[PDB]
Amino acid sequence: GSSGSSGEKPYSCNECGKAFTFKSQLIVHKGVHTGVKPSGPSSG
Ligand SMILES: [Zn+2]
Repeated sequence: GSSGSSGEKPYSCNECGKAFTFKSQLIVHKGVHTGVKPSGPSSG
């Protein structure tokens, strides 16, 4: 369980909190928050 050390990442989450080297990587992790259902955009 070696997880923690982090250098520098211009992409970090705000909802739950996290870091990412590339945007895409962050977009995927963000999907867990935004729209927690396949039922398209909850609101709009
Ligand atoms: Zn997050």
